[PDB]
Amino acid sequence: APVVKLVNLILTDAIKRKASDIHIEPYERSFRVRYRIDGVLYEVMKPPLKLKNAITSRIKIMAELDIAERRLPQDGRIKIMDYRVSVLPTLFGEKVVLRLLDKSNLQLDMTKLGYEPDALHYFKEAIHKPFGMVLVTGPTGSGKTVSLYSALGELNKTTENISTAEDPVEFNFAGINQVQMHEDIGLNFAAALRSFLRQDPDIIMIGEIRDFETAEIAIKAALTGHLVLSTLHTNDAPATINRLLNMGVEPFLVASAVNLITAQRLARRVCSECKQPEEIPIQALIDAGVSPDEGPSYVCYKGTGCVKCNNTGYKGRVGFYQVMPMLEEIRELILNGANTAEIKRESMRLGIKTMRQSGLTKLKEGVTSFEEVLRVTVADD
Amino acid sequence: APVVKLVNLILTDAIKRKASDIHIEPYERSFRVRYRIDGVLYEVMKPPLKLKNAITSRIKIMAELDIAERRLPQDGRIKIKLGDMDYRVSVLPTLFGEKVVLRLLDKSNLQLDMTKLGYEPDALHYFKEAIHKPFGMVLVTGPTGSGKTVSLYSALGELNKTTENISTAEDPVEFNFAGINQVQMHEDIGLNFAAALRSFLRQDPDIIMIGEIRDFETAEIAIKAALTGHLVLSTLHTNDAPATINRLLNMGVEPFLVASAVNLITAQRLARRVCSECKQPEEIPIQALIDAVSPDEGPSYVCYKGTGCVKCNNTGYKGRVGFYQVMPMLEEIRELILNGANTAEIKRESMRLGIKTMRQSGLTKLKEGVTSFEEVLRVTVADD
Amino acid sequence: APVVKLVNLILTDAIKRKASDIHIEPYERSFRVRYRIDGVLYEVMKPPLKLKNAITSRIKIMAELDIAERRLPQDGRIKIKLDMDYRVSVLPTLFGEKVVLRLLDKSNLQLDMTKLGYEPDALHYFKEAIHKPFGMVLVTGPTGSGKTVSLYSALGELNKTTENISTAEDPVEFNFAGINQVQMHEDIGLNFAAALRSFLRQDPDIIMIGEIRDFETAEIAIKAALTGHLVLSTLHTNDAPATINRLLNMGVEPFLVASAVNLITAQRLARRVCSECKQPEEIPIQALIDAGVSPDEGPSYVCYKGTGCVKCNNTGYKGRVGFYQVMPMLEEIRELILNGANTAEIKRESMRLGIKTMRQSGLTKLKEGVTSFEEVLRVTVADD
Amino acid sequence: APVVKLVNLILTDAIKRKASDIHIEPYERSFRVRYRIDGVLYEVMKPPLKLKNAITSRIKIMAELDIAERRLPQDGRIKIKLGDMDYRVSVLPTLFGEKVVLRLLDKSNLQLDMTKLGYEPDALHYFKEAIHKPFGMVLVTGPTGSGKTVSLYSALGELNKTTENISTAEDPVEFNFAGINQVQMHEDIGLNFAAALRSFLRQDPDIIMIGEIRDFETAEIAIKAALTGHLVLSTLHTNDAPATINRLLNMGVEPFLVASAVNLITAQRLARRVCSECKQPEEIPIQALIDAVSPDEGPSYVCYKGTGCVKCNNTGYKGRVGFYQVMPMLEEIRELILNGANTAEIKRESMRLGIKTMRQSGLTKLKEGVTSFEEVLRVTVADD
Ligand SMILES: Nc1ncnc2c1ncn2[C@@H]1O[C@H](COP(=O)(O)OP(=O)(O)O)[C@@H](O)[C@H]1O
Ligand SMILES: Nc1ncnc2c1ncn2[C@@H]1O[C@H](COP(=O)(O)OP(=O)(O)O)[C@@H](O)[C@H]1O
Ligand SMILES: [Mg+2]
Ligand SMILES: [Mg+2]
Ligand SMILES: [Zn+2]
Ligand SMILES: [Zn+2]
Ligand SMILES: [Zn+2]
Ligand SMILES: [Zn+2]
Repeated sequence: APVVKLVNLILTDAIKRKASDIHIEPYERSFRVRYRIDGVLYEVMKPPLKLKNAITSRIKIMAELDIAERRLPQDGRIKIMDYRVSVLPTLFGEKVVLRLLDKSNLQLDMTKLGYEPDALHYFKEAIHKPFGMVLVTGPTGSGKTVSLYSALGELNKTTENISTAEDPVEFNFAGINQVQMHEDIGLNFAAALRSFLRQDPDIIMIGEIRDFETAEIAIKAALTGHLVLSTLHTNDAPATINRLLNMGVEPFLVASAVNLITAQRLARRVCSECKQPEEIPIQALIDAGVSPDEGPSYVCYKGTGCVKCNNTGYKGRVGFYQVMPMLEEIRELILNGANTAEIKRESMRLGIKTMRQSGLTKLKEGVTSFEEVLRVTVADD
Repeated sequence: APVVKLVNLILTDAIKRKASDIHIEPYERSFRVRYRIDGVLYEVMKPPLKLKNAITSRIKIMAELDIAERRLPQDGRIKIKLGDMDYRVSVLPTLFGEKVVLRLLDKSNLQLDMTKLGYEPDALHYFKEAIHKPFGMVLVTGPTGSGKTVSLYSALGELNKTTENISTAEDPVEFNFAGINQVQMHEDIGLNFAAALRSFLRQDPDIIMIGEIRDFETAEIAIKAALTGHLVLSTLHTNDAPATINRLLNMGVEPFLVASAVNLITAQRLARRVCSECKQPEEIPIQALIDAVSPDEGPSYVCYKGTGCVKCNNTGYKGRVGFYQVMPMLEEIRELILNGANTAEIKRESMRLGIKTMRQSGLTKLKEGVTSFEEVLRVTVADD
Repeated sequence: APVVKLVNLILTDAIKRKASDIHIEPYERSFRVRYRIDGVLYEVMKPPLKLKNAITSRIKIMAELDIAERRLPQDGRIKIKLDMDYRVSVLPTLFGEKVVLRLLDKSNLQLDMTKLGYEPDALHYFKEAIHKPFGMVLVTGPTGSGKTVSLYSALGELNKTTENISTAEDPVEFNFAGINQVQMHEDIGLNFAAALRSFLRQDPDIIMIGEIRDFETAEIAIKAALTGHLVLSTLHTNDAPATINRLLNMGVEPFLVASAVNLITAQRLARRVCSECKQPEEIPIQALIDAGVSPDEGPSYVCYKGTGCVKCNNTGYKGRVGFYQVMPMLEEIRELILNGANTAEIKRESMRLGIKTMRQSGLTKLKEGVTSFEEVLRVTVADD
Repeated sequence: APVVKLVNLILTDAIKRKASDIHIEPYERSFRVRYRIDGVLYEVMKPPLKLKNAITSRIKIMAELDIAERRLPQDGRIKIKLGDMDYRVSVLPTLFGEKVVLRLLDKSNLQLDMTKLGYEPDALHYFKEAIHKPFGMVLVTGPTGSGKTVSLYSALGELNKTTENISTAEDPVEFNFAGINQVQMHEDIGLNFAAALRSFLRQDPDIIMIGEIRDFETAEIAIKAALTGHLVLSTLHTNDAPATINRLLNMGVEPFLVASAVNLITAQRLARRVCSECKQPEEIPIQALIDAVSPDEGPSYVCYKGTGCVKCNNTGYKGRVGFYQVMPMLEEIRELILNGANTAEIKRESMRLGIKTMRQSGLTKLKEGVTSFEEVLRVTVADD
């Protein structure tokens, strides 16, 4: 059947389009294909609804998945480019999602990630301190894994033992030993982490801590003399500090044993070809933004769209990073029971920028637009 | 199995008939199969008493009801093929038998428009401003038949866009939406709320919707979906917005987990609204009206009570106007769950912050003349 | 099968090579064996991936460990004869099981204090602390810094038929006749606190606890100190002065921190230059003066770097030595504790007194030609 | 069974010897049986290593210890026939064995006089006035070896009269009283705290005494005995007087049941008292002393610390002075358990009512010069 040609075309054009996700959704009256491009969905196709069972069925064949059951979700992988395949039992048919993991495009360069020079310096200084904790925070898809893999990429050596427990493992690294864990058999982050301490590790990587049990082991791994990398899901960088205390972690451990906390979120890049100045009133800029020391200097760009953009006005993505090293003063505020507003107050006062401030500086450089700054970052104060 | 074709024959006859209501209830002396047309009920069938147990058990199979317990009431719903059909079944143990009542459900004529749902303007501001975040979870609480599903569809219809992946899991789906991913689950095959969530997280959802969380297994990974960077919509049956926090804590969810995850709790209940034509002013002692209310605005209240007409069938009301309590989660409320909390003290905090509770909502609808004091006192507990 | 010979070869070459740790790690493409030698990892092997499942599998047999599960971590001990015994940790890596073997050398325990690189002046203080009838002496540093070597040597230093000495370790890394050693297991309900509570009921003279992780053990241990017992323990901190502040941050009141502790030491390890190939390296005096040394005698310094040789397998370094700061408490430091001084102030006075920093211990060791300049800069942190 | 006659031979030799302390502890290389005479310890025996497990297990049979767990510490006591003898046993798991320590118990020289026990005059008023009612229950809380049994004997010796039936159940009986009915229970035969109470209620007791209530089964019928019209005396191991109420509520006892039944909770702990001859004034910053104390009376404190002599064996203390917190149950406290309660809020209420807590008690004994700041900080948590 021609159906073979179509399934490959959907996967081939998704790679051509640099989409990070593929969606095949049947509906009652409709059938649609969506590509997610720079975190945003666009519908690239309308294949005929007669074929809905044929198009999905072969993708399960490629995944070595059972075609016989349409009533239940199924999961798997496909290597061709390689994709994580997720199947779901919608009322009107099965919806298939293919989420690509691109091995070659992973940057693995920190200067290339949009880190500001000062922020990069704190992060680099933080990761090479032995016996410390690095927390990378943000929502899903904010670049935590990309940032963290670059950190693991920056230090890898024959001289050190690096051990990682991830759920799932996003990419295979030579030289770094990765554990994939699934809870149904009893492997949790804590159990894998306790196993790590008996292996004589140097560097320890754990994807996230949702639990006090895992949190306590990981903070104990920091004080033992190993560098431990992890993530947390939070509204801002400071709030991870107060959330650790809410996890039940004693203040002295939070202050003493963790070197750094970062927060990052992702905004789309303005197109290099189509960008043109937009005139945004300085008072809208100042109302959330910098006071008008910089106001005359700001030039804000937006793309009109072109063939390069597929008429979106945006091509690519850039990080907005807030990097908070743990200051002696931050340690004192933790030890004193300080609240979140005061912790951010001193952090800004002491010269480490916020996410809105870092994003807003990227706007002055012309990398991102103003509408993206307001869409992504949360208003400060 | 002629009783099977005859069991369906009763429902099809009730389709041809105008009756909205059907009753099979068994007796030892006789067997009553009844239809209610235009509110009056009539006996239809005197079918076999030997197949009475067989038929009643069969209709229980249609509803996903457990036959293993005949001693306790069981409620549910069914779908029938038509060119669609849906019924809601209510089963009660009888001394001589098991009664089964089927009440029609009309899924049409109910729209999504969020302006007409009756949210108070300040309340709609909180609900609408809460339902757009990249981060959060929303909970709509009330009894079955409170219009919770309609309120969430209104939020969904406003949230639905071609730029996002919005998926829903409910059992059944009340309405069919074009473009929203809907998974209807029946637990016999192993489709479950929890299983639906674990399937959602691998699909890259922008927005997850699941109808209610009845337990921890669903609540744990639902809250995890909220902290992941997604938006979560659900319902619970509880007394209030703060009562929702208490039940969440009793399920075993950690206190920081609740205060971090959900940015909204909104409870509502439907109440009969007085007739347009039959409403007449009814004087009430203002002190009693005051007792429920602000004494300053007390004398300005005139509450209307309907008498009856051919439109309302002498009920003295017409439609349904809901009373809403919407509780965004404030930093103040956030600090109270984390420093330790009590249902009453959370009620006090939200109520001093300017968040209006159900009773005061029904009162404003009382002053406006939409409802009556009788109905407000029925559907709402006294705050003080 | 050759697997037997190959496994023994991996282990026997580890003993000849004086490695601290053995790693057999499978990957997707390559396969590797690593030895840790003098705190630094070097890969000595590339066995074929066909034997990878066999190589791990036989080691499990040697450990009396279950072959049936390849999906879970396993731990155990192995004793073999040429006799050597060391532990095993197995982990389920994506492409296979990685096995780590960490050598515990039975007859190689140092047992001598001067042999560890203690400063002549520092050693007197350490001995003075451990021979007092009451109070606690704390030795701090990261993992692998030799705290266990120092503590076992201290218990070795004073042991007598006249005293009952009791130690709680997790795990015990060596068995000594005359000292009664219990290996602690937390899963069975035995913690440091629970083990310590029994110790106070056993009528000890001197008590050893591996580390204090929290207040619960800290309070019990400090109360044992004031009882008339000498208690040996460790804490994880950056240096000796900060250990005082770590106790206070745990919630111990200042008066007990001053009164109940005799001394605090911190120590770390730097690699030792080759006996054969060592040669002078030229370090500019201004770079060394700004950090390494105050601007007196700096011109005289002779800095070494090894060229590498067959003795070192061209690493330039053979063996390692400790850098020690040993700080008994003078009344002036005790007075600052009682006055609420911060860490810098205690560090200022600790430095102002006879007490040498960790950099100072390394820099004196560099002048003797024992260690290089790169090692002194790599391990200890600059004091100001 | 020659090891049995030899096991007793060790204890009898320790009787002929002056040693207060015996240690069997096993080793793999050797076997150490040690006695401690005049505080110095000496190795006595090098008995068979083959019977080491046999002997150690046998001494565990003497103590009512469970042999089924060798992996965890077990503590207890034994009696020996002499013309009486009693020992307290402490068992600890060892890597190579199980250590057993026996420490002598001298039951003589401790009298009942209630004036010399050291209850503060206002505290003794509450305790003595509480221990006579026809209705109530008394609870004396503290750690093992706090003199709880001695305090209750003092109350008993004052309560004992020929006009009343006073019965006691404890395991073992510390002292033998003439005229008091004493039942010593060992749970193997089925004598139990609960069984002893059900036997008491049928005997028409005026006063019931039972040593501690470890569970609900005893607590339920103990409280019932208090409401019956009788007087109940017991102990618990807890942190404080209010902490006792919290544990009682956690056992499942209803809140009205606690507030109705117990009219007293008194916690105490023994602390070393400074030497008479060796006490010298030791100046302490009054602000720190103040921090623990009333700032008005702060400058008037002079606290004494002992140095050493031949009498105290250079310990710097001599005797034991207990710190007492006695908490009669006030109507104010009564209303707080019934309206809902918190450990901290009960502490606040009793402390504003004029009831003095442990810390302030130790401070008055500090100002009087009986004890020292070091000891007070060891045995008492800071109230504020
Ligand atoms: N600085 C950057 N420049 C370009 N692309 C980026 C940058 N940071 C992140 N991305 C893109 O965003 C995605 C981040 O996803 P990922 O980090 O895996 O999510 P998570 O961190 O939640 O696991 C990646 O696919 C990557 O291509
Ligand atoms: N002064 C020293 N000289 C030689 N080797 C040492 C010295 N200190 C530590 N080591 C090495 O360190 C290892 C033990 O480290 P350990 O004392 O267990 O550190 P930790 O107390 O952090 O666990 C031993 O194998 C020993 O070879
Ligand atoms: Mg990830
Ligand atoms: Mg150790
Ligand atoms: Zn363009
Ligand atoms: Zn009407
Ligand atoms: Zn060499
Ligand atoms: Zn003395």
